[PDB]
Parts: sequence; structure tokens; C-alpha cells
Amino acid sequence: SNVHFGAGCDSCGVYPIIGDRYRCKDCEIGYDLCKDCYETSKPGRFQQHTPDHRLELAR
Ligand SMILES: [Zn+2]
Ligand SMILES: [Zn+2]
Repeated sequence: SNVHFGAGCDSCGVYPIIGDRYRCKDCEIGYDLCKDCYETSKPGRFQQHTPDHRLELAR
């Protein structure tokens, strides 16, 4: 299993993210989503992270 030690999902709060992790390119603090949240975010927006922000798979 792919376990992203150190990273939690800023939509649902799962920590660590297991499986795919999407990491915000624009976000300083940092902003991460799990696969389930990324394939539906949320209140998932606030702060520094706007819907204008793009995320990419963490590799
Ligand atoms: Zn999530
Ligand atoms: Zn962001």
C-alpha cells in the first residue's frame, strides 16, 4: 500500500493518506487530498486554497 507518512487529507482528515495523494501546486502551508476527496474536494475550500488551485499526484 502507498502510505504518505506526514500527509493528511485536508478535505476529510484521513491521516496518513493511503493510496493516491494529490498535492496542491499553488499552496507555504500545503494542501493535500486523498483519492476519494479529489475525485468528488469539499468546505474543503477556505484560507489559502481556492478552487482556482491545481493539484497533482504526489510521486
Ligand atoms: Zn480525503
Ligand atoms: Zn492550494
